[PDB]
Amino acid sequence: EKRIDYAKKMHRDRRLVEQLRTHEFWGWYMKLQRVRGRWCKEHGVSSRGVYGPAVDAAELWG
Amino acid sequence: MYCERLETELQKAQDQLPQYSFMMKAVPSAWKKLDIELSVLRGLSVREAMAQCKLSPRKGHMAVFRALEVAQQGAEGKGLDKEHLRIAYITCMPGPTDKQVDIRSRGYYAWKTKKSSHLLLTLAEDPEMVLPDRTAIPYASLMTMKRA
Amino acid sequence: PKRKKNPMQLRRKTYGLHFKERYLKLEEWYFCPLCAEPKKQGEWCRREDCRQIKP
Amino acid sequence: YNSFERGWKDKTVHPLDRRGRFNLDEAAAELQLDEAYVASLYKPLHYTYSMKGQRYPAEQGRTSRPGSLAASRDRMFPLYRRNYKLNRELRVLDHRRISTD
Amino acid sequence: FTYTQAQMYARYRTRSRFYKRPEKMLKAYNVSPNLLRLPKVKPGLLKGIYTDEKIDLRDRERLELVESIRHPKERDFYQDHTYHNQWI
Amino acid sequence: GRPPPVMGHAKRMRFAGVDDNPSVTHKPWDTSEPLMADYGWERGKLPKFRARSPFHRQQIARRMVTELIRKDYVIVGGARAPALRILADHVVELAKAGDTDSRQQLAYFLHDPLMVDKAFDEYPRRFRDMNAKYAMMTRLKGRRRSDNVAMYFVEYKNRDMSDNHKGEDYTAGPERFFLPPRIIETEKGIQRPPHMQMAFDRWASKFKTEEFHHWWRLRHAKLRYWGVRNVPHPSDVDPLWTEKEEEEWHNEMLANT
Ligand SMILES: [Zn+2]
Repeated sequence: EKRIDYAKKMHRDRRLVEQLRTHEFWGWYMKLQRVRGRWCKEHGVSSRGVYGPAVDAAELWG
Repeated sequence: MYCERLETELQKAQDQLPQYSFMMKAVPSAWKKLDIELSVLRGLSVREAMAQCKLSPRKGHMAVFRALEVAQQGAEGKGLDKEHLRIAYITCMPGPTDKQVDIRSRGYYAWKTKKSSHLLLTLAEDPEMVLPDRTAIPYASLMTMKRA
Repeated sequence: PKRKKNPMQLRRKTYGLHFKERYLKLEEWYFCPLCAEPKKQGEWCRREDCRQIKP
Repeated sequence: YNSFERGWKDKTVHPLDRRGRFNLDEAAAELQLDEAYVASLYKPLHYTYSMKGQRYPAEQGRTSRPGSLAASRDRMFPLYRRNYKLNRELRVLDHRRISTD
Repeated sequence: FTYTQAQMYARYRTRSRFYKRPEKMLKAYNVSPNLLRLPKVKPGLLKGIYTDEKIDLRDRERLELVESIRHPKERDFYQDHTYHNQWI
Repeated sequence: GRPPPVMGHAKRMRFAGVDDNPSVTHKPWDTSEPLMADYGWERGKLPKFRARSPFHRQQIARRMVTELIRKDYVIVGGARAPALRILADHVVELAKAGDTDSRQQLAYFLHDPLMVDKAFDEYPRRFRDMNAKYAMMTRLKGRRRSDNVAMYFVEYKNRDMSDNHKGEDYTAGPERFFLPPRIIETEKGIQRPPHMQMAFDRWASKFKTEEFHHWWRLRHAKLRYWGVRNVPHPSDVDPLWTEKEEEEWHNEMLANT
């Protein structure tokens, strides 16, 4: 009953920090898509193929 | 006084030659393998031998090429030419062979012997050897280029 | 193997065009004008000049 | 393998797990979990607590060689020294907790 | 072999020799029989094996050169220990 | 005669014509399909390089594509190269199309999401005018030391029209593998897209610690337990990245200062 409390404690906080790594990786990844979101407007790279948006506006495949 | 006259004469009768003998030992390869990859080199200019070696991915050609950069590095000290130098005799010499225990299946053992050889190399000097120009793609210079 | 082989048996091994073409053939080469190193044709270096225009 | 010649190198060390750089003790301070303990979670439990484990022999460090001084297993691998305070505090039963008389 | 359509004698010191290597003549009572007649000139000069450099790859100098040669696939084990307890 | 001379099924060979004949079986003899798991020596199949399983081969098709996109060159070996260049002409056939069908049909295929975030931005700009053969398969000369597998250098075509690899140099690999690649001095005045070079050092950040410098020290013990010739002892493997190599880079981020 001390090495049960020991095991349940090494797992209880292996997620508590796994609840930071992935929790904060996402929080940071959205900085990336934001800084990519800002940069991809001034440089105008629509990131949607070789065509202009006139192929998008049809809302077909093309 | 008689054997001091030999050991000075035989020495002076050997260094005044246009040869350079150089032995690399414990070239870590058996004799069957290492040696058959020498008989391609026996009788080649060192500028060619140092070429045919650096290309082939074999081990025998990389061991001798280790010499043909050290031997000629020592040959040029003896006065021997760097260019006109040949490979007179490049022979393999059976050498030390360890004995390693091997453990075959079903309680049988058979001693693997990690083999090693010795490499005897005699760079000689050919006086009139014309080093052929090697700067044209082997023979793409023709039969692939159109006539005229 | 129900017999050991004399050299004339081991020596036939070295006549077919399988031994010769595998071991005893010199490779055709030339000097890479950019690297000054010996080289075979159809092969190049990991280097901008050697990689843009094939030496 | 961007090597062109594989080896004990140019074997791309982590071609996954791109979320590197974890500041454990810094993150362990947010969780209030005994910074010395949290870092132990992230290495094989052999290395920190008094557990049966398998060590590589080079890891053990060699005697004083003619080429190199005696390289103890610690001074080359500091963060692998077992912490026997952290073991005892967690894993073994103290005389105190069962003292009855 | 070799032979460029030319009868070079053969393969030199290679094909035949590698068949039955000569047994090594042992010394009786550590004696060398004809020692008291042959000169003392170093044997590098007697039969003719006179080599300017006998480079020796069994050396701690050339350990880097040996490890330069052997194939990466030529794994060698027991680098940091030995199976037999050396402390006996 | 009236039935085909060789009935429904028989494997001809490598190097054999289609010899079309009336048959029930289906043969493509064409491979215009993008990012396809059709590995084989036939015509409608890209060359099946060797691997443990058509799954594990697909796993090799992932980490060798996501590493060609990540850094525009991958020194790939043997029958992977003719099998990769057709996957570099497909990624651009996936990056050009653009529709959110494709951007996933590559998202399913790449181990990492930032790549599918890159491939769709640079490649429409880069290859807007090239319509095929996007990967250049230049063969390196020295066959691998570990086996006689050949080594081709598959690189994407024009990078002077790129945005991420504008003027980089690939004559030699990065010194420590977490260090950004040497740049052509004639165009030293280039800055990068931030989302590319701010997520890189996010990744390269884990090797600049000491826990990896312990995993580096340690690994050299494994390779000796597994005895690998020419592996320095973990006692003289002084770190890759260090404090002296810290001072330059924090002062090389003068942009955010
Ligand atoms: Zn070159």
